[PDB]
Amino acid sequence: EMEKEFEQIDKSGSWAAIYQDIRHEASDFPCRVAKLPKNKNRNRYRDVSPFDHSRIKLHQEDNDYINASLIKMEEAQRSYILTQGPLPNTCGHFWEMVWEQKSRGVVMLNRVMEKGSLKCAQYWPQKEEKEMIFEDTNLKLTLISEDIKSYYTVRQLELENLTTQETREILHFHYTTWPDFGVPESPASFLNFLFKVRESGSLSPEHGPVVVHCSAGIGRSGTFCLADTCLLLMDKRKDPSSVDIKKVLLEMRKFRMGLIQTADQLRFSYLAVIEGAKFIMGD
Ligand SMILES: [Mg+2]
Repeated sequence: EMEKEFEQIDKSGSWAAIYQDIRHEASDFPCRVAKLPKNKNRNRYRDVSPFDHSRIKLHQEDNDYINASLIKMEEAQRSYILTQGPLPNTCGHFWEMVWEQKSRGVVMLNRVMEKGSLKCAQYWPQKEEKEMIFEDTNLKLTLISEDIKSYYTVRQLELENLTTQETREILHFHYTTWPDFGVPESPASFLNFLFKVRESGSLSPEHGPVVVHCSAGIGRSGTFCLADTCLLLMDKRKDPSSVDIKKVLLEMRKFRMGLIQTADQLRFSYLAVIEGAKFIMGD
């Protein structure tokens, strides 16, 4: 069981040590498309790049590049797209990816401004009557409704392909209370948010993969996917304590580098999975 594993690491304060073994053992694959000079302004951070083998391609002839990775968890029957927070010049590419991949939900785990700097472009409309048009990709985005809660906001958006005049409804799930420094003190509001995403149908296989992002698309975003997949595998398996968080995380790191950025985030992920196990074992 991992509940016991948690107490050992915490008793000996050896989280930084666990985290380093994960770093040394993580996969490394080429990211040649990301490092081409023509793509330098499509990357928010120089050291965070999608692997070539799992990167999402835009259906543009000119330049198909977006900093986004497909994470495929075969046993759990879950797929996720992890991406960076859009930049002023990639908002249109972001929504084009959502359209092309048939995603139903976008999960945002950061605020537009944190620590006094901009972490993400404001890529969705703030008022019903002021829609946004992305001229480069021929997409129109309208805010339909907005439900603000204490720890998160859910928005219904309408995405219209101006070329085909088709429209889809997209749900935007915005976790607004992640602290500027460190990790939340309790996983309760995080787990509540995760179960609301689940309940919406956005993670379900009838739809394209959910789009998940924070600023770099690896830290908070990694925590979200790791917790979801681990909890799903506990539902599925004959022996729920056969789920090894560390193994699951290394499998996900084959698809995008750097998932889980700090030892603090690793500890938090254990905590969320352990607490979430209470509700998945029928309570
Ligand atoms: Mg108003």
